[PDB]
Amino acid sequence: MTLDEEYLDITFLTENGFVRKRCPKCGKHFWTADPEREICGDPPCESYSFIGNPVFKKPFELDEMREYYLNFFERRGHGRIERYPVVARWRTDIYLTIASIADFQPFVTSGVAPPPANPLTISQPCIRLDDLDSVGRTGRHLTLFEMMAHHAFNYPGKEIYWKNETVAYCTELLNELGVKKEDIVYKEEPWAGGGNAGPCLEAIVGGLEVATLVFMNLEEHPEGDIEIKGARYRKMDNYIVDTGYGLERFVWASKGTPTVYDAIFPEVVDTIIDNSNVSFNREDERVRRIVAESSKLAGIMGELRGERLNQLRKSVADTVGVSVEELEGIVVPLEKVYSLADHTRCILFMLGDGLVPSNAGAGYLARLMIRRSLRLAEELELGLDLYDLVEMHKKILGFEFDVPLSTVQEILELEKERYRTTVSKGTRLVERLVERKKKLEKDDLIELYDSHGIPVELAVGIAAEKGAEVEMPKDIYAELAKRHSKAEKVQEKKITLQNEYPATEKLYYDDPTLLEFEAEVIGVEGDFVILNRSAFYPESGGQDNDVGYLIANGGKFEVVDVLEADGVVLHVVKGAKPEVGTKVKGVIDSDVRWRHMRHHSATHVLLYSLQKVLGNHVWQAGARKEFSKARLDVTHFRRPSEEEIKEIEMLANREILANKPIKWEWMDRIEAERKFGFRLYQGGVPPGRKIRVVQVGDDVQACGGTHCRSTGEIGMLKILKVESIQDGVIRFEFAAGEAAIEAVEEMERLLREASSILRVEPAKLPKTVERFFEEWKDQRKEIERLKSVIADLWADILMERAEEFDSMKVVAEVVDADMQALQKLAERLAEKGAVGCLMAKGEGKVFVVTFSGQKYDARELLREIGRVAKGSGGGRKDVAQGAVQQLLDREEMLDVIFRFLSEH
Amino acid sequence: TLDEEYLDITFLTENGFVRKRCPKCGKHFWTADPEREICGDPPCESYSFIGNPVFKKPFELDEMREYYLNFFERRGHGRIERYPVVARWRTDIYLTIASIADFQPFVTSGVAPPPANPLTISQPCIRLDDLDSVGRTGRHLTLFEMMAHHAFNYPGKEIYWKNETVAYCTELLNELGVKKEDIVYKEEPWAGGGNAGPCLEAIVGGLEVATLVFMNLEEHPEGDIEIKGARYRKMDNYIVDTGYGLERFVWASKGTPTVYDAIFPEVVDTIIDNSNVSFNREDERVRRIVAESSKLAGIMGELRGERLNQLRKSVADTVGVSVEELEGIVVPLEKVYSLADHTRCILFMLGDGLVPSNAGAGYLARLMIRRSLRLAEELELGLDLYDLVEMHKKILGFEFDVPLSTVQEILELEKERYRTTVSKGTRLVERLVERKKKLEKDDLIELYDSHGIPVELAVGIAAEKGAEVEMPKDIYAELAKRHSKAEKVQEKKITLQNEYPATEKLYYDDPTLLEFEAEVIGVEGDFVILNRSAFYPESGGQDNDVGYLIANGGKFEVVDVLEADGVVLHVVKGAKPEVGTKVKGVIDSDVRWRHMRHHSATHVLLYSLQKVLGNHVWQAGARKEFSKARLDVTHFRRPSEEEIKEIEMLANREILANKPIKWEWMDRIEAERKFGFRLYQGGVPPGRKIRVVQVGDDVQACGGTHCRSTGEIGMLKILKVESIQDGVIRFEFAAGEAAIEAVEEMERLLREASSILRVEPAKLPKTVERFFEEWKDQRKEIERLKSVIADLWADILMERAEEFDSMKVVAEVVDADMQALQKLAERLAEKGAVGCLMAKGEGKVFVVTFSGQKYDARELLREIGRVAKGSGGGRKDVAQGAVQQLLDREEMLDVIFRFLSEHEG
RNA sequence: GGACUCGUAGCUCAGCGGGAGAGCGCCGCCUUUGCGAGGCGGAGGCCGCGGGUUCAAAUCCCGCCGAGUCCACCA
Ligand SMILES: C[C@H](N)C(=O)NS(=O)(=O)OC[C@H]1O[C@@H](n2cnc3c(N)ncnc32)[C@H](O)[C@@H]1O
Ligand SMILES: C[C@H](N)C(=O)NS(=O)(=O)OC[C@H]1O[C@@H](n2cnc3c(N)ncnc32)[C@H](O)[C@@H]1O
Ligand SMILES: [Zn+2]
Ligand SMILES: [Zn+2]
Repeated sequence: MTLDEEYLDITFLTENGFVRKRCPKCGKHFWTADPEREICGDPPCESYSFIGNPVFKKPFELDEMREYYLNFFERRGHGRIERYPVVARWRTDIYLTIASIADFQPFVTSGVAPPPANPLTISQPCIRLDDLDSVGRTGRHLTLFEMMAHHAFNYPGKEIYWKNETVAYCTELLNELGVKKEDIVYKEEPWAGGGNAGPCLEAIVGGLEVATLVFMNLEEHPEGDIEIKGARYRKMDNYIVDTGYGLERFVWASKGTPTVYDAIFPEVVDTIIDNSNVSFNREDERVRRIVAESSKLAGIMGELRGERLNQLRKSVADTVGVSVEELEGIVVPLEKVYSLADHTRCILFMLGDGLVPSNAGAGYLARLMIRRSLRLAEELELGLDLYDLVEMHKKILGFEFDVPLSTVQEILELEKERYRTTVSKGTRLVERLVERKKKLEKDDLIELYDSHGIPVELAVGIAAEKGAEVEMPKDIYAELAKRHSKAEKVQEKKITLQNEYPATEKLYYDDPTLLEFEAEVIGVEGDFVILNRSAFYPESGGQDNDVGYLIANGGKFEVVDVLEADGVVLHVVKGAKPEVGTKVKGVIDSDVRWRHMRHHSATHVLLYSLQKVLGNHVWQAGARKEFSKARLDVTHFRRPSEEEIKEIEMLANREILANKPIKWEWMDRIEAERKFGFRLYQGGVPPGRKIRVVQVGDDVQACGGTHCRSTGEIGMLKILKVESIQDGVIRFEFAAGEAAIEAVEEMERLLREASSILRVEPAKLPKTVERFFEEWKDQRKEIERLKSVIADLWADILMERAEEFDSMKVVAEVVDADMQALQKLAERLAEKGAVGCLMAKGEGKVFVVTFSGQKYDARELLREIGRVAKGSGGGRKDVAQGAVQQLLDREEMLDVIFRFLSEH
Repeated sequence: TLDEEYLDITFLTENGFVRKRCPKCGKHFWTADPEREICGDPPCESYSFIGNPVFKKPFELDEMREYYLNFFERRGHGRIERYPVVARWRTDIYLTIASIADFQPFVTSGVAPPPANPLTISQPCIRLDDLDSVGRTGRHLTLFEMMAHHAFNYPGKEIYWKNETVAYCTELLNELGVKKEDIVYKEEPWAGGGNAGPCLEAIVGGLEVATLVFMNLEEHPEGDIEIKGARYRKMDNYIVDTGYGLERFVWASKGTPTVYDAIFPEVVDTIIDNSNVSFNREDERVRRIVAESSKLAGIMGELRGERLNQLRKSVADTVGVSVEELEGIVVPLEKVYSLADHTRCILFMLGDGLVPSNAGAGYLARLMIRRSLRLAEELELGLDLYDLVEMHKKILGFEFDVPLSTVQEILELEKERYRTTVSKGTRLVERLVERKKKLEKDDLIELYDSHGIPVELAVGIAAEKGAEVEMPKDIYAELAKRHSKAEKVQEKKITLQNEYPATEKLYYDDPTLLEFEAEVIGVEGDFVILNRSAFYPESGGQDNDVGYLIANGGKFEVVDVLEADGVVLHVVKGAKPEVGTKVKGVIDSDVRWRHMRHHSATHVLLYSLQKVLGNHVWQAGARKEFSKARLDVTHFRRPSEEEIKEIEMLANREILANKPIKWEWMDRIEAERKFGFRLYQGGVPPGRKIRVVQVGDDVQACGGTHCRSTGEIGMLKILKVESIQDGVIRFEFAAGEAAIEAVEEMERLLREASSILRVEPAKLPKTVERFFEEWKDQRKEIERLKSVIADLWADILMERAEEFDSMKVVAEVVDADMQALQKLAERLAEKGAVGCLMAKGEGKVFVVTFSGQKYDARELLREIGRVAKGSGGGRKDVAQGAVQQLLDREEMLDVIFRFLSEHEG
């Protein structure tokens, strides 16, 4: 917490004219070089002053400021570094880059690995979605921003510089930028994040935290000597300089514009206004006067949300002279504009550095920013697509990205399809639930977006439409991002049985061809046999495991599976059990190990191919080879066409044909990252100061395991099945070598045994199959017509076989048929104005049917017929249906008809 | 003319020989005496040595060779071990007919030096040309070993000529037992294999034991001299040809009745003991009857006619046996001798890799199996052909490249393949006896020709069914030879318009680099020629090395690439740079590589097929079309699916082993001695130096582009396996990106078919069978329903039919297709209805007339066919046809009435 | 290498331009005293695949596929 030394160990502040004092309400001590005046810099006590009168000696641009800051610290002794990707590929804890120091943790910060240079300087772009809700409302917060920084890594006894010389330099740069030493305030505070924390002081000028100098010394650990934000941090041996400068906030104070958005990307802001439904004009002088007051005091109203927000809103509106209900004709719509302008910029870096939208993982955070951005464009009714804004952001910044704008658009265009589609099914669920619930808690909105893909802002309108009362908390959206910001530990069942053995050697790194080894054993517990010097290949992924037997003088021992725990090897044995301390020699099954090598080599080739064919946005989620199968999972927005499938398999095997060398050797992480890039961690992140580098062609990956010497040892890659497991990811199924031939052979056998039962040539199978099929449809459609015609004719043959009575053809026959026939017949007889009835000797009781196209009632007829043959039924005027217990002869059929037909 | 060369022999004159003219055959010869022979006497001589061995001691097959072989080996000759009986090294002949044929024609034309000089070898030879004699003459064989010794002489220096040749011969004769005066030397012209020359037939004991040729002639289209139809020219290269009948040498030493009884007595004994033969070999009669029959055998061969019965009576009465009885021993023996000899020939054919076929080289082997089987039937042999062949492998004691287990499986196939054919054939003949009720030659020639049924069988069956027969014995080969046609006569290649000397291509030692740097030499039409190149001319559909040919001015391109000997051809469709400015050229990389992959993979598959199946498989053909390829090998039956599978397995095992593929120019003599005759599966390349290619293990003479290693060829996939002809099998395949695209193409056809029936690609067949079964049912149910429609329709019209003499007639225009009309009428006819029906169609109206009574319907069709101008016909009950003018019921009934009026009284 | 013949019910095949049939085999009922046959009845067909001719194709022509045979420096 508080240690007197760090506060007074500074030989610069105190000895260059700096004093500090604490105010009652804030309670925090701030170093001011102006003893005459006292300010603070936090929301409850400060307002921005520099608007109109730029504190700096000159307005600067965002790209001219990078160099001015970077070139400055370049000639002080610091080395220059290039920006890291906004996605955390190098670490396992988080998805996105939180800080500039987040680039170096936990490997350089825990001293395990060296730094690229010491000291270093950088303009690292970060995405902080914790401050998401505060974006647009305060005018000083951004989702994506370049955090200028300059670090210095110091180990027990050595350092380039410490807090004194730099704050000095920090103060100097400002003095070289047109800022007098007294206008600067250093508010003392702690700063945490990424597992590393430490005491700091935040540089405040014009009432704006433009910089932040963190002096971190504590590493996160369950011991938790200190307690910070509920997290447990603990002191480490080495200490490190961690500084953070906001490029975004520096240009703002140079140009002296209302908000940070008008300072950085004015083109976008001005463009959004002109092509959205916002009423007011931004050029008009009347509006400009409003904006000046609206922006100069925006710092506090951002942290305020409720009726207390109106307590400041009411006060701020009157000074201008215009009502509170009219001020919100600008401040409320501008928020929607400022946010969309900023969020779009964040879309650039997210998608530009290889993020693919999904329902989970790092793709969720990508999707989230697009989803919300799409919503804001419907509240502004923008005539532009979201891509059109990105187009400006790219050219305004002048950055070069791994993922091209061609890829960016196809994603943004596919998402609006999915967004608008996932909305239609949602509203009915919303409008139904708001009537049962009648209220909306914090959890209801979070449940809405994650489960049903419905934005928060959309839910509030439908809530207001139907009377429900809704409670939107502060950081409502930041809660969404944070809850999906943790890269899950992918924790699987771990067994660490105490063997009291902390040592273990591995032998298959140098040469995978070496299939047999020689060493002593100490294995004692379980079914597992632990050997000090073993060349077996264990894995917790179920498979990719070597297999073999062991013979000594006592007998033979067979090992089916091989596992690993705490860096120590395990060998399962079913059969006899070896004696501890035996000089043994192990043998690997040649085929199984050879197969992994052939297959594993193929996997690294395929990943290269997918990247080369589709785009640079391809990264890998998982990999597993089943018995006679194998799979690879990559990031992609849509299911690949069969045109692309062919291109993939072509390229992968074109690499085989080249037979390129497959080198493996250990490299230093910093030396490795510098040489290739963060593509090196596609299959995971290996620890240690030195890692194992694998190269299969132009593909370079940290893949400790078995491989071939050349790409031609693989054989051929044939994709078996391609499907989409989830939005954003697609699963491939492939096989090479022996499994390639078998797969291909099986496809022949199907093609051969299918074309041979149609007596056609396999090359003509597609065209001949449709021919057989189209005929099968037509001849089926034909059959039901012939059956109709049989009834069409059987009717015509019964009108002739009918005697006439009162100018009406009455027919009465006994025919052999089923019930439907009698109905399908009588309906056609009554369509030709005929009257009478029919009977069928069906199994059981005699089925009867009557009919009449004339005015005579059919059911009435059946009643009379019924009491002669003992039975009854029902029906309508045109046809009738029934069943009796005895058949009736034709002559006795006629007289009943003639009797019935006469009376009416 | 020819006398000048026979008379030059100083040896004959110097060593007491003399040239006489025998007054019987009108030909000259030599003899070492005037008066000891007191012969020859009219017309020719018989055997004398039967009962009287000419040699000092009886020899054997093995004993004879080593004596003969050592004889020349110690006298300076070079011993080269025998060639296979199959013509592998030659494209002209099918099997080795003479010992000299092992060196024709490249060695015999001076292009290549002989293995050594001089030479000597007991070489196996097959002559199915002279079979008809074999079995009767008692001196002929289908297969025999021809011991020889050859000298090869160039202009200026020789090893030895005709004088020394005869001298070396007489010595071997005299050192063996026969006196110099018993030996006779007859002058006969000789030709064969493309090389001809004057010759001396050596006759001792009344038998031709040796023959030697002095090749001064070789075949040419413009030859001045003429022998056996073909033309020969004078050689500037003279070769000494000799040939000693090993089997005949052994025979004379044993003094046995027949050569058959000397070479393989055991084989002959096995047959006779288990046959239906009417006698016992041990009796005095048969020993005596045969001993004299064998003496007069040599005449009954070269002279066949009606006087054979007179000579038969001569030997019969001289041995005093009834003429029918002599046949009772002679005729069954001939079959036994032939079969015993045939089986011996069989052995070497399969053993050296001849796979029985219905055509080509393989048919030679089949034919021999056929004849062997026919004889076994007449003898009612209790053993299979394999048993007899098995003996020869032991008796002759030779080692073959082809295993004997393979041989039996080939015999069991060919035996069953015959018994299947004769059954199919016999049943056909019977069916003629009930249809033709007679047999004639036009049939009989066709029965044998296109069904393999021997002339005798048909007559035998016809007599078992008592059918008229005639057997044209001498009209057998005429119609088989009568009708012909050939399109072109000239040489294979288009002769070039202009010539330029000494071309060369460096791409042999450099397939790895495409581009070159050379200069222009000459230009002609669309094609051009340069100094040196890396372009490899295509043979067949593909194998083309395609490339863009730039200049100092502009860029040009080559479409196809061909070759003229001594000049590379580059086919272009466009402009042409003149000789003035020399140019450079480029080659397409992707196109080149695909062929190099196919080339190497072609060798690889052949290597696989041998290992998987057997040594009996040889490449009989190979070529490729882009995205495809083919390779033909000799195998008796289309492989089982497992065999094809493992072949594909083994092939892909070899692509991963990554065996280096070396390649180097070698001379002929050293090339074939080190490897084996597998070298000439690719072809027979003319020239002194030969480009050989070592692909992993297998080595061939390939002048085509190749790969550095078997890893560059990529995956190999057999596309299709069809049996071209029984005994020859073709394999279709592809490797590299061509294999990728072919499997991808194969995958599409399956995927596509499934997306038509909306099913899993795995269930496609079992779902198709379902649809097919239903399709057959629904097609069948429509037939039943349609019959009811007609059955119902027929009754409808009978009710409203006009009555004409108690005959109800119907004439209406109905709405139904052609098949309904026809089905309708045949129902109306069955119920005695008369008239016609019509229906609107497609630029036509179908008309059907019908009659259940005496009136003829096909006549009615024309009577209504005059009215509306429509043709057609059919049976008497119904008639089908079309018309261009529809007729109203009245118009029709006006005709029906008119027709009916014609045919009553 | 050059030709010839044949693809039709499970099998052997006839029909060879206008109704797809016979023999044997298969399912059933009838007669028998002559155990196995006889009598009567029925199911079982892309008439090899694909184009051309004709009003009409199992049928005539062309091509492919498959099953066969002879001849042969003639081919
Ligand atoms: C240096 C330390 N690792 C750190 O990250 N400090 S910080 O969290 O305060 O951020 C560093 C600098 O970036 C800027 N910054 C921080 N959060 C920001 C946000 N949500 N939007 C825009 N800029 C921000 C501030 O100017 C700040 O001084
Ligand atoms: C070698 C010479 N070019 C040549 O062909 N000579 S020849 O045709 O006359 O036959 C060579 C020798 O082999 C033997 N021979 C030839 N034809 C034979 C046959 N059909 N059966 C057995 N022996 C034969 C004869 O003894 C003959 O002298
Ligand atoms: Zn891997
Ligand atoms: Zn070759």
